[PDB]
Amino acid sequence: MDVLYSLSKTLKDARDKIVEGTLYSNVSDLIQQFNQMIITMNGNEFQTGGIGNLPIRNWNFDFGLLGTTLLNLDANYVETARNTIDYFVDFVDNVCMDEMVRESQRNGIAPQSDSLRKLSGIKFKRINFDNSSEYIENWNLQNRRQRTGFTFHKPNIFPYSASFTLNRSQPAHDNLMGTMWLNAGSEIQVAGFDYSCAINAPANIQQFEHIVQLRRVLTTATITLLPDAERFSFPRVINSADGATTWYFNPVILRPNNVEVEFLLNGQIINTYQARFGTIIARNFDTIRLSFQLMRPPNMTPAVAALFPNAQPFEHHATVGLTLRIESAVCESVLADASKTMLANVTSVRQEYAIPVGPVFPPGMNWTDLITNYSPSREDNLQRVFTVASIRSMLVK
Amino acid sequence: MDVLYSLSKTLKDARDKIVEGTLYSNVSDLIQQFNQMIITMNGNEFQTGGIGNLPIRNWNFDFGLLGTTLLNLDANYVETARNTIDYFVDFVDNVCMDEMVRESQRNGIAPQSDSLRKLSGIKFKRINFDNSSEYIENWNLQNRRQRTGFTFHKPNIFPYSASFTLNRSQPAHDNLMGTMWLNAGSEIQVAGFDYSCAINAPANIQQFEHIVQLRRVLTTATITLLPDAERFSFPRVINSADGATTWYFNPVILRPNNVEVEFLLNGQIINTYQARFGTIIARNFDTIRLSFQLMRPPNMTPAVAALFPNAQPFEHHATVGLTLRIESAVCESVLADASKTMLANVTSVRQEYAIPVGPVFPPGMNWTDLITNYSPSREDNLQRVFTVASIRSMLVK
Amino acid sequence: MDVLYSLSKTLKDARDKIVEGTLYSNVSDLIQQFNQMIITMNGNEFQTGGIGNLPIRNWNFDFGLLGTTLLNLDANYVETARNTIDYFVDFVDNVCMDEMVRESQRNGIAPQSDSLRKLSGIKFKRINFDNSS
Amino acid sequence: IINTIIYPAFGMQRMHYRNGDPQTPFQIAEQQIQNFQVANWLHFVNNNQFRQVVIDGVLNQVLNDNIRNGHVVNQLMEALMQLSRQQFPTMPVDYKRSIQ
Amino acid sequence: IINTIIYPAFGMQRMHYRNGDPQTPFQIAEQQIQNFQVANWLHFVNNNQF
Ligand SMILES: [Zn+2]
Repeated sequence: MDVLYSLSKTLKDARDKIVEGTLYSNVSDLIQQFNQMIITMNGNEFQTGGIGNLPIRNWNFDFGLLGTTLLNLDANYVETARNTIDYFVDFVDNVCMDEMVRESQRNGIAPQSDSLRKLSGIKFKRINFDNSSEYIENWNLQNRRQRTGFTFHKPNIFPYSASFTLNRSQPAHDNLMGTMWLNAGSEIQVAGFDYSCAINAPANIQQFEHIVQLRRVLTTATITLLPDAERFSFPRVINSADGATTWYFNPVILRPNNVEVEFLLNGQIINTYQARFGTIIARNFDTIRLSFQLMRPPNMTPAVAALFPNAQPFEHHATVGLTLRIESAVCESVLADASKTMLANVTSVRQEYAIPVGPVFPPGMNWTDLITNYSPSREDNLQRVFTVASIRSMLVK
Repeated sequence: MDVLYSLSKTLKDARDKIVEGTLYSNVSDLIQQFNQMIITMNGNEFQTGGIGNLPIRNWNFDFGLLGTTLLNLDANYVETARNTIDYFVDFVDNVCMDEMVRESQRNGIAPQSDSLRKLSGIKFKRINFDNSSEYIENWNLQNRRQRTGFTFHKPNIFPYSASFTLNRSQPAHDNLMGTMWLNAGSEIQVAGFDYSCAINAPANIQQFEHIVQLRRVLTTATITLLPDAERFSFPRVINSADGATTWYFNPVILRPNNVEVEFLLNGQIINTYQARFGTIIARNFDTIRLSFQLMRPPNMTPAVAALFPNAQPFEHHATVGLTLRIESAVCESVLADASKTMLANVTSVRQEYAIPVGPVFPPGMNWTDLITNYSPSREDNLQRVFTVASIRSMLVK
Repeated sequence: MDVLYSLSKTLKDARDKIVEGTLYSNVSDLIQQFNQMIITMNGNEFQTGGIGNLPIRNWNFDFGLLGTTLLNLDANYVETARNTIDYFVDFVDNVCMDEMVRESQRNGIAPQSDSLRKLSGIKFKRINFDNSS
Repeated sequence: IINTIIYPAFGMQRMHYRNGDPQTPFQIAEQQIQNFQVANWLHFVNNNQFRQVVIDGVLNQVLNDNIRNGHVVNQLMEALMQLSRQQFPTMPVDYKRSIQ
Repeated sequence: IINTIIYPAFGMQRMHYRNGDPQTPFQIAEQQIQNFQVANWLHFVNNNQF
């Protein structure tokens, strides 16, 4: 595997530092590494493809080495080189893709393809070099059984979930109390509604709570917390819990009272914030708990008083809400986020080549399904597959 | 300080470029640098920790050099090396953390910890090397007193502020005129409302204005400006200015008329945009001024006419708004943003080790409080502390 | 054009790897590249600006190379270097900006400015390197 | 030639070399060389087969030879040009000096 | 010099310095042993040119 990596940084730092003109002594250390490769390869035969709509192209090796003196590089030197690179590029592409589709229940963390299995061989190890690409960096640290870690802007930790829970309801759905929410990606919006505006509630206050359990722990999270859930601030006609009818939601928004956000880890409160809106830090957590209340306004101008009668019909529905967004965080497990193209690369290669659904990943590499049942096997396969996508993107975008 | 930096890039470019296989020649230049270190260190003695819940740890040095002999690298070579690296890693971590907690008013720029103060010593300067890490890059340029600069995605320049200003009000709060807004992070949403729909206003137009003063100048800002403030487009029950009662806001939205955004610098208009929605560039500014109007529709279909009577009660409240988001920008001062983990790293280390509140930073490194009173001392300490966090993240995430 | 690129990575990897205290050998491969430049340059003169409010400043080269006597970096070594870098920085800035304003319908994919058109010249190609940006 | 020359003074295969009895050390060396100049010599030398094909002045099969060679000569000029860039490292000094 | 004068009475001789032709022998002694005074000589001499 690590082998693979090199192959690229070799080519990149190659197709990059080898241009008409440059001074040799800038590539001396490089040139070498290169040749070393050609050698180890020559005399070997490979085969990629064979699955779904993936072509089966065959490869052989017989080059040599660059090495003739020259203070500076002459155009001619390049072209005779570029010609050799292009065969390796078109190669690796086919190598990546071939190992980027196969999945294995058992060792979904080990090499699969006939192409790569052959690389992990010892006789090829003589090619490793410069592992600084964030992903491989973490691939190693893990293989040695140590503490990994990645970086994500707007991580994708919440499987899509959009629903409600009626804590008080009746057939007519004319005096409901409960919560409705949308958990998706790195964001949570939740609203608590009480059609009665806590008219008969103790202390004229209705308590609400929303708990979200992450499938993986997030550390170092920078989070935006704002009052109100705009998504649930407008009139809606919603299906009843049993799907038999539809109810009407006509919200009027009040400020959430006694807001308390807790970021817990294994049941323990790691961070807690009381009514603090804006930017907050949650340093290590696997669960978020948002508690907030609707407090009936003790003093009301006529216009307000008119919205909240002592008796039904309740036509304006008191609603309080919160919005929480994880801007950035670190996770020990790979995840999709709003900036990295890994998930999209893997999903795209599989779609383009009509790769059949396998035993590990959900159909279409569906993110929600994947993160909902993020088993160890799916994670090991995802990491292998994400690391390969990152190796590929160093050369082919 | 710069010293510190090296220590890492040394290890990274180490735990990275040193592996079972590769040619000596690719690290020759590196190996050296490394050894050079061991030497300078050996003999010296250190001490980290001692504050709050932070453990106290002592470290000594007495290590062998590196075989500058071999051609290629054999597994055995690595393991005997990795064993030495791991002591430095576990070291630096403790070094960073120890200096990432102490603050200081007088000289909040220079080193604090017994650990680092000793490093700035001259006899260690024999270790600096490869300062391409964006942060250190700027740390230097600032010492030489020159033009710095960082890059940010959705920067965090606006302290949280959510409020309103009633320009026309009365006890019943049945015919108000004013603005309400939310400034937070990199976003501003502001709405201007006139319960009377400018019925008695000159030219049937009510003017609105929202001014936001940045605590630091932003240059090169890419900004999204859109009409409407969704956050203030729904029914609300709000507390009165004096907190004695609650008023009702029942908005109906009209397009903002004569929109003019000005990005000013020291009172001077640097950029001005008239009714231009979408993506706009503000190249250098310390203030944003949004001016917009509500113009009573001169022609109204019956349904519209019905919302705006000639006499009270005014039941549908005419509202116009704007939304402005700073996607990216450059600032000469460090700031929190939506992608970097610096603030979260510093805040997290302090929280984990129960570090007591100090004389410089607000309790909990609260961002809003920090940016609201972003004194020179807080900025110098923040930069020192952010630069250390970035040095640490090269090895420990 | 590619030429241009180098000029920078040269300076960056320079204003970065050249500091009070690093062992010579960590820049041996670098130092070279650098000098190579100075040479190719010295003698030729340039014109930047000459449009809108953009100032027309004249740049000239006739500098001396960089002494490679040193085992680490003595402070003195740096300062005598930084002084030379700063002239190139303030230069490139003016070079970039001058070619960052001109547009052309026909061939608006090639160099426009008198400054850059001169760089695409062959006698300069001798600089290009580390194209990883 | 191959061994006590080119390969090492040229720095390439410092693995000096090893033939059997089929395809020739002068030719195969090609596939594995990166200096065009050097590279043309190889194919031309390995392929210059005394064009065993002639029937002149009425039945005189006299295995002939390349116009090229003839007096296009260049072959020579190219044999030289390729030589003109074989001047470099590997072993003791009195070596390259003497050889080149 | 390297093998009979500096290593051999500077408790630095353990290997007695093995060299087998081409590359540069002063040079390599530079990046090997530590000592400043000794160390400056090396760079100044080695990279000294016209
Ligand atoms: Zn974003």
